[PDB]
Amino acid sequence: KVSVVRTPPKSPS
Amino acid sequence: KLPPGWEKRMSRSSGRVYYFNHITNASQWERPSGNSSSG
Repeated sequence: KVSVVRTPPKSPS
Repeated sequence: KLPPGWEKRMSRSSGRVYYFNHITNASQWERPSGNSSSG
């Protein structure tokens, strides 16, 4: 499986 | 030191990203915590 790296919420913009 | 089966990841544009578990396969932006008190 190919993937981006997943931060649990997101960055705040 | 940190736990068996990890890595520490870094950055995309502005300099952000921290940690990824290798044996599980999970990305995050923190350490595994790892600091005892009652347990």
